Order: sequence, then C-alpha cells, then structure tokens
Amino acid sequence: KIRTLQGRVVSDKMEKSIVVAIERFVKHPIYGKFIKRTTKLHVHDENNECGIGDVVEIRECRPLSKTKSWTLVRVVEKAV
Amino acid sequence: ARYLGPKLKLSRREGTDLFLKSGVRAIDTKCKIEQAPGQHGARKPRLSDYGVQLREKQKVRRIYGVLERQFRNYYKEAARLKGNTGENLLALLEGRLDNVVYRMGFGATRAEARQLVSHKAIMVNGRVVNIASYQVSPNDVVSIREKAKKQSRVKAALELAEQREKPTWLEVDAGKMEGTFKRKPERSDLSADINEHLIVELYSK
Amino acid sequence: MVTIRLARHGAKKRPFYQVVVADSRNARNGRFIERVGFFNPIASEKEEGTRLDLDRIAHWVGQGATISDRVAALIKEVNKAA
Amino acid sequence: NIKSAKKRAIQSEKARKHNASRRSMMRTFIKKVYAAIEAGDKAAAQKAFNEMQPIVDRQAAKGLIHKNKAARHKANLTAQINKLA
RNA sequence: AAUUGAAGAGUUUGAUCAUGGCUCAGAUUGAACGCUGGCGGCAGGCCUAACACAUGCAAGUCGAACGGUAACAGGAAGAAGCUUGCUUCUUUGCUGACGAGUGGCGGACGGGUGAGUAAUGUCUGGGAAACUGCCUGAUGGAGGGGGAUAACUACUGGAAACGGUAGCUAAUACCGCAUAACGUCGCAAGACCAAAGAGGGGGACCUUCGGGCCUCUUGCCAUCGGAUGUGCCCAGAUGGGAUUAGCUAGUAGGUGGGGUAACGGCUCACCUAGGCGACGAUCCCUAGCUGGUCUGAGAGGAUGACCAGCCACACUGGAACUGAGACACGGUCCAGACUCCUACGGGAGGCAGCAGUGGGGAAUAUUGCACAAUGGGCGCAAGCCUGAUGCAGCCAUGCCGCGUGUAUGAAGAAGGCCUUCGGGUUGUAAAGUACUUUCAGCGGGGAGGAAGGGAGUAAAGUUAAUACCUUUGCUCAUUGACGUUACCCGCAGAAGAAGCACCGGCUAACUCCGUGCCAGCAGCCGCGGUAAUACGGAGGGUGCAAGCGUUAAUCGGAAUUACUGGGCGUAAAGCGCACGCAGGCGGUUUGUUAAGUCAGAUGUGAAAUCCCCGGGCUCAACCUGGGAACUGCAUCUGAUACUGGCAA
Ligand SMILES: [Mg+2]
Ligand SMILES: [Mg+2]
Ligand SMILES: [Mg+2]
Ligand SMILES: [Mg+2]
Ligand SMILES: [Mg+2]
Ligand SMILES: [Mg+2]
Ligand SMILES: [Mg+2]
Ligand SMILES: [Mg+2]
Ligand SMILES: [Mg+2]
Ligand SMILES: [Mg+2]
Ligand SMILES: [Mg+2]
Ligand SMILES: [Mg+2]
Ligand SMILES: [Mg+2]
Ligand SMILES: [Mg+2]
Ligand SMILES: [Mg+2]
Ligand SMILES: [Mg+2]
Ligand SMILES: [Mg+2]
Ligand SMILES: [Mg+2]
Ligand SMILES: [Mg+2]
Ligand SMILES: [Mg+2]
Ligand SMILES: [Mg+2]
Ligand SMILES: [Mg+2]
Ligand SMILES: [Mg+2]
Ligand SMILES: [Mg+2]
Ligand SMILES: [Mg+2]
Ligand SMILES: [Mg+2]
Ligand SMILES: [Mg+2]
Ligand SMILES: [Mg+2]
Ligand SMILES: [Mg+2]
Ligand SMILES: [Mg+2]
Ligand SMILES: [Mg+2]
Ligand SMILES: [Mg+2]
Ligand SMILES: [Mg+2]
Repeated sequence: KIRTLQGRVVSDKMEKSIVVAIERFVKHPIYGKFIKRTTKLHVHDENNECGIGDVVEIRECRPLSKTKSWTLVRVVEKAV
Repeated sequence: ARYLGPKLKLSRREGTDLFLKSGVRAIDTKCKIEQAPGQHGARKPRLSDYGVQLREKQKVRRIYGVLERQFRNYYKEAARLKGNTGENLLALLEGRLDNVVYRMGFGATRAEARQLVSHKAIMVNGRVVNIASYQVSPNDVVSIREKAKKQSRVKAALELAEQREKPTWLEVDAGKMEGTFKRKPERSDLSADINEHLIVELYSK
Repeated sequence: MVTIRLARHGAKKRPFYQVVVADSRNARNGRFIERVGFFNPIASEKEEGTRLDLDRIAHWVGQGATISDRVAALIKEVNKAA
Repeated sequence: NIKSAKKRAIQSEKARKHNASRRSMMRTFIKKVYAAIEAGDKAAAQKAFNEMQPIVDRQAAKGLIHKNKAARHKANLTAQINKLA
C-alpha cells in the first residue's frame, strides 16, 4: 500500500457506486479548538459486498469514472 | 544639504559650545552665547520632556552638521547593530570621515575639515575620497593630498588641534599630515555632556 | 533541448551573470532548472571572478545539454583541473 | 496577413487536402470491417481486416494517426470478429 | 552570528472615576495638487476606458534541399572601349551572389494584458492510464521505381485585391514497390509498417570528363532509452451573503460499442436509481492564484505594480485546420460590431508588442540608438533577424550621495523689529579680510564592459593520406550602441546654485500692528465683539531641505471584533418563559485501538526577497558570495499520559 484510508460506509445502496465517510479531527486554524472535518469518497467495490455501517479499508487507484479514483481493499466489522 | 546658516546662533539655542566657530578664541563670549538665542531668548524655556528630548538630538546634529534624513539612518543602523543603540549611534557619528579629519587636526572646524573632503584634499589607504560621510574603519590611514599640503588653513588646523584635549583612538603625524584611525572610540572617550538615551527615546516611539 | 547559459542579473553598467541550466526556449532571466555557477566580468583582479560547479555542468552535458558560446569559453578559461 | 508566412497558410491547405483523402479512404477500409461484423460474415470480416491492417499501420507510420491509434483498431476489430467468428 | 521586541496624547464634567466613539504623534505610496527647484547614482512611470487607434518598426532565416536567373558584381569561347593591357556589350548562371517561387526549420518562443475564471484555476502533497520538435545513449537501417506541380512561357479578366485557360519543369514536395524486429495486433501460429539526400577534400585506375571510386562531414528511416516539455487523477487549503435551503436526466453508478497519446459519462446504447446538501449544496455578489509586498513586538490587519512561477485572454461570439506542440499575439474560416480603400463592379484591417495618437482622468514618458554584450530563430559556417534585450531621452515620482562655500571678522554699522527710551534683537550674520574650487562650465588625456570570429601557421584525432573536417595551441589585423563613458589632469572665479510648513494646547517655536462674532482660521479641542501669542501683515523664532506643505490610501497606536487579548444588575448587550432535534461538552474502572496528540527519520517546502557574516562600485543607495530562515506539507517507524473509536 502507498497509504490507505479507513472510514465508515454511509451508502451501499447502488450497483458498486459505494461512497465512504472519512473522519479526521483538526485544530481550527484560528481558534485552536478541534473539530470534525468529514470527507466522502466515491469508491469502487466489484460484486457489491460492503453494507451501510461497515468500516472499510480503501486505496487510491486511477479513475474508474468521473467521481471514482478509489477501490476498496478490505472490510472490517458489520451489523452496527 | 549643508546647514549654511549663521552658526553661533545654534550653540546659543543649544546652550553650549558646539565648536562651530571652533577656530581661534575659546569659551565663546565675543559672541553673546546664552541669554537671547532670538528676540525672546531672554526667556526661560520651561519645556516638556519632549523638548529636552528634542533639543539633545538637535544638539548632537548641529555638531556633526548632519541633516535629519541621514541622522535617522544613522540611528536605524545604530539600532540594527548589537551593542547599546545609543553608543552605536555615537560610534557611527564619529566614524564619519569629515569628523575624523577635524579630529586629526587637518581642519579648524568639522565644517572646514569637510570642505577639504569634498574638495578632494584627502586620501584614505592611498586613494582620494571626497565624500564627507565616508565611514572610516580601524587601521585606516587618512592623509592630506600632496597637492595643496602645508597650505594656509591646514597649518593653523594642525595647530590648535593640540590645544584640544586630543584623541587617543587615533595616532597622527603633522609633518606628512597623515594619521591612523587606530580603533573605534569607546563610550568613555568623548561625551560627558551628551545624553544618548534621550535621542534614543526621541526615536523609540 | 536544455542549455547552459548566462542570466544577466547585473545592474545597469555593471553586469553580473548567473549561469543556469534551463529549457532553452525560456527567457534569459526566467524559469530555470538549477543554478550551476556565476560570472562577474568586472571581477576586479582582487580575488574571485568566475566560480563554476563543473561536476554538474558535466552531469547535464552528459544528459544532453548544449552550452552557450560565452560559457563554453569560461569553462575552457577556468582551464579545468587547475 | 502581410508577412512571409502567408506561405504557411497556403501550405497547410495542401497538407490538409492530402491528409483529408488518405484519412477518409482509411476510415472506409475500417468501415468495411465493422460492416461484416454487423452482418455475420466471419470470412469477409477477416478479409476486410487483412486489407485494412496494412493501411492503418501504414498511415500511422506516415503520421496522420501516429502509433497506438492503429493498435486499438486492430485490437478492437480482432476481438469483435472472433467474438462469434 | 542570523526576526533578541512591545511607550502614549487631545476631547463629554464645575470637578471626578468609569464607560465609549472621535481625533493625534509612526511607518508605508507606481501617487496627485500648491509653492519652490542645483548636480549625480540606482530604481519607478495609464492605478482610469479588456476605450478606440494614423504611421514606422515588433519573425524570419537557409543557394551546403530544389528548378533557378531578375537585380549588381565580377569574370568568358568570343565579339572589343582602343589611349596595345588600363579595358566596353552581345551575350553566356560559368561562380560571388540573389528578387520571385517550391522545400526545410522557426511564426505554440520571446514580448502584452487581467477581461473572464471561487475552479479544466492557483498553492501544498501526492497518484497512474499518456504523448514528447530541436539535444542526447544504444542498435540496424538507408534498396528500387512512379505520376505530379509552383516558378516560367503564351493567351486572357479586373481600378485594386487578386485571378482564368493551356501548356512546361527540379528536389530533402508527393505515392507505390521492395526490405520488416528487440515494433504494432495476436495466448500462438501468423499477419502488418519506413526512409533523402546534400556537401568537402582526394591516390592509382579510368569512365559518356558531368562523375564512378576513396574518404570524412551533415541531413533522412525504424525500435528502445535518457533529458526536457506537456496531458491527466486524488486530497486539503485558497473571498462574501440564508433578506439564497434545497440542488441534479448524462444527472450517479453498471454493462457493452465507440473514442483519445492516455484514465474517464469522454461519448452512445441498454440497465441500476442513484449523486450533492446546513462540515452550507444550489442561487446571488465580488475576484486571476502564488512567491511575496506594507504594516504590527507578536498574533494579526491590509495587499497582489515594478522581479520570478502558474493560469487565462489576443477586436466580440463560434469553429476547427496545419503541426511534435495551437484550437494559434502580428494564421485560417463563419457570424457580429466598427474602420479604411474604390474607377462603384468590389476589396482590406485589429497596438492588451515598441514608440505614438484621440478619448477618459487629479495623474503616468521619446513616433530615440544598437545587436557591442547577454539570450532567442535559422545557417556547416560566415552571417541575417531579433522594440526580447543592452542603452539613451522625459518626469524631484521615490531611494541614496553631494553641492550651493571655508576661516576670519564688533563694542556689535546701516536698515527692520520690540522697548518701561536706559536699551534689546536681527547678529559673526552683512560688509571688510585672507583662503579653498567638490559640483555645474571649459580644455586636455583615457579603464572596463571583448568573448569571439578572420586569415594564416603548428601539432594531434582520422584517412590512402601529409588534402577536408574537428579539437588545442602560436602569431598577426581586427570587432562597443552606450560615449563628450567611468576615472584622471590642467583652467577661471565664491564665481551658476534655497525653498516650504509651522510657532493657543496636543506640539518644538512670541511679540507688535491691522481687524473687531467682520474679514477669516481650524487634524481635535476650539479661536474672532478694542490690548487676538489662534484672523491678515511684519520682526523674531521652531521644524524639514531640493525639497516642503495639502489631499488621497493601508496598517499602527485601537485590548475600538479582544485567538493570543474584551464585555452584557444599574453605562452598548441575557431571547418573556419553558421542552427539545441537530451540534458542543460530559463521572468513574479495566482492556483494546492508534484517529486527535507526541517523538524520530526521510523527502519536499523554486530562485529572488527578508535576516546574519562577508565581497565589489570613492561612500551610500545599488550589486554580489555564502549561510541562516521558509514557523508548512507529506511518507515511514515508533511512543499511549490525555482526547476520539470498540468492548465490558
Ligand atoms: Mg537628500
Ligand atoms: Mg474499448
Ligand atoms: Mg467644560
Ligand atoms: Mg514649477
Ligand atoms: Mg532567395
Ligand atoms: Mg476581473
Ligand atoms: Mg518526405
Ligand atoms: Mg512495405
Ligand atoms: Mg527513393
Ligand atoms: Mg467503457
Ligand atoms: Mg499591536
Ligand atoms: Mg510590464
Ligand atoms: Mg477566438
Ligand atoms: Mg493534428
Ligand atoms: Mg496587434
Ligand atoms: Mg503602444
Ligand atoms: Mg483631460
Ligand atoms: Mg521594450
Ligand atoms: Mg538699530
Ligand atoms: Mg566639471
Ligand atoms: Mg574594451
Ligand atoms: Mg579583458
Ligand atoms: Mg511650547
Ligand atoms: Mg495658519
Ligand atoms: Mg491687536
Ligand atoms: Mg486590533
Ligand atoms: Mg469593552
Ligand atoms: Mg442597558
Ligand atoms: Mg430573563
Ligand atoms: Mg474521565
Ligand atoms: Mg527560496
Ligand atoms: Mg564596501
Ligand atoms: Mg480511552
């Protein structure tokens, strides 16, 4: 792997059109408090397999679509 | 650029001899010094801290005959340099050529010592330097140009030069009319009656 | 093709060149790839006046760079080994 | 507009017509192939391919379709024909 | 050694403390105006109308690709000017050369601008699916044919722009044919693709005396690399507004066809019904982004000229063609707006290149010189081109330097000014006296920016070679726009060279006369109605100086949007009260995780700038060496106290 991303699922309901939430904390660049800056990513998962609520590992591939530059690697947990 | 105006007037307002008629007579009088720098000079200038602060730097300025602009840059350079800003300021001021020409005696007053500089009648380490603000450094060697040597002025110049307390930081002939800026004058040389920290304050806010 | 040439960062009447490796198509004082020397032609006989990291110049001419005409002189004027 | 390389203008037309004809004739021979695939004729399909292969490869060499453009076409066609040929 | 640096004042009140705005001292400017104006160095110079443009110039070059001669230069069998060696025309392209044409390479660079663009952008850090002219490594290629055509000749239409016929001809133009692997398709077997010559010198030998032949150079074809350039994808960051809360049908995804140099809803067909959105979509408004620039002790605030990087645009809208590269700044085509030419039928053009013009404005320069340098195009070269550039001209617009004189000069003149008339002041100031001559003027001399290229010659690399070619010496004759250059010497005579604002308090500097709530002043307070230090003039003084004031503008002081660093009983401020979604926060224990946090390593954070230490221009501004710094971002590996996640 050249880096990997984790994140929860958020949306499985679409022929491989899987989108994943990623969560970082970051120091507010002005008032120093730490807030939640979320990222959604449109990831590929051949033969649809993850489900809403799954934690999942993900990696940056080339463009699979205007939107998709990431496939999944592994799954982790279910039935949240 | 040069002051050019009746020059005792200054010493009188500044209340002290700035040695601007330097020449012959000493401890002024034969002038009027003090009790009427103008038409109301007679009066007591009970004056703000700003004023005493103002007049000090003015005094220092009317002395080396330096105009505001240049003096500011002196201050700024002084402050840039590590060391007491006020000392550093006094250092730079002395480092002036024209000054280190009157100080070696070749010229009656700094004004005269200057006319010499501008009139290409001086040579540092051999070469002719006709700009009054040429900063002089340790070990330097300021001479008089052979052309126009022992000419008028420069005699009486090197004369009463010995009447004066007389430097230390600089050794200097008198026959050749050459002389060597040996070191950067220390605080303790020169001064007494000048108050840096005031003219540091004038330029601090 | 890339080239070794003099940029003129002088100052009216007292030129002082940087010597740079860059896309020959760019401006004489524009984007470059890396700096590889300098050349003060008013050097004065005092000290310095034409420092020149040869072992880089080398590298690029290996990678296909052409050299100016002036620079070519300087290199064959630095002598080379002494 | 008045400057020597008016010449260039009139030049790029000579070029343009040249490439225009060879560029069409080429896509014709290419068409003849996809025609047979839509038809069903596996033989005419190969027959078409074998006469267009050189002229593509060839055009590329000459440089109005430089490299891989040809490739794709062969690759594509080849798949198609023996997909059911 | 290298950010080691922070100040307050005036003004509400009779007075006070608090609260709180207003104002002021400071830095900064691509500035303008008013008065004034001596010289030089560096720099800056349409901020407005991305308004419109007369004229010149801003891109060509190669005869060592090609047929070539029209110009001028020579030469030539031979015809001659004849004044028998000096030479004239018919002609002849014979070569030096070269208009026009074909061809090659460059016109995608350099230079202009900030319109559009809140993201095909920019900055940071990364990723995989691609092409890449010239330059460069490697390995082989480079056979043998064919039909054209511009030029030109003849005829011919137009005022012009520029055309119509018919021929006629060369090549590095063009096309077959061969050849075909470490290339392309293909699991394989197999199938399939290319090219161009041109010079330089040369022993036999000899040829149709043109050359073969030898020989070196240079270009040409193919494949894989490099180098550089460019295309593309992801994430974060990069203005404002809810008096905009919903947005979306190629929309989101899949499958296949097509397409691109390349991944891809890029496109299509068909299927799924998705995709975005309060962590602010959509809509609206404004805007090129960066490095950095100004300010501030910092944190911030403000800003994006001049220098460098990226993007974007080239009269307006739209298109593609050529090409390695363009959807092309001085290319093409269509539409539009607008302008020019005309013989009235038709043509032509785009300054946001340089200069210049009109227009707008408070305001922003010469229709200059030169390729000498550096850099770029082409050429083997010599060279040609280069408003890039290097210089010059204009403006105190700014920065920096310098000068306009230096010493001496008293009972201290004259005049002015104040005065209790005693005197004070202007004032060592003037005059007088000695002295100096920078700068400007004048006259002499005279660096550097110059490397190289040209011939010779010498050796070496080659080769048949001592020829050519390339490389390295040697000598000789040379090459500067700036330029009356820098700098140097002499010449004359203080000779040509001082102004502007201020003086009630803040705030450095006081009197008189005039005026009388008038004329007027004023940054704030506030001055003016008979003694005005505040109006106007004068004497004197203070402040700055070839500048000085005024206006405009940013930040500062303002802890007056308070993150650092503030407040809400009565001064601005607790919603009339409650319940509660989202959101924020959350007792106590153990285990686990390693996201927040912390540590280290690596890479990256362009150069310039800033700063420290030096170096070079007589100093300085300016120029430059080298460090330091860029407080950031990412990757990897670790640490587990705190926070977050999971468990109990
Ligand atoms: Mg000055
Ligand atoms: Mg396909
Ligand atoms: Mg009151
Ligand atoms: Mg005037
Ligand atoms: Mg020609
Ligand atoms: Mg705009
Ligand atoms: Mg060809
Ligand atoms: Mg073949
Ligand atoms: Mg052939
Ligand atoms: Mg597809
Ligand atoms: Mg502050
Ligand atoms: Mg410009
Ligand atoms: Mg267009
Ligand atoms: Mg093309
Ligand atoms: Mg134009
Ligand atoms: Mg113009
Ligand atoms: Mg006007
Ligand atoms: Mg120019
Ligand atoms: Mg009198
Ligand atoms: Mg002179
Ligand atoms: Mg020279
Ligand atoms: Mg020299
Ligand atoms: Mg006062
Ligand atoms: Mg006034
Ligand atoms: Mg009165
Ligand atoms: Mg503040
Ligand atoms: Mg408060
Ligand atoms: Mg209240
Ligand atoms: Mg209440
Ligand atoms: Mg706890
Ligand atoms: Mg840097
Ligand atoms: Mg120095
Ligand atoms: Mg815990």
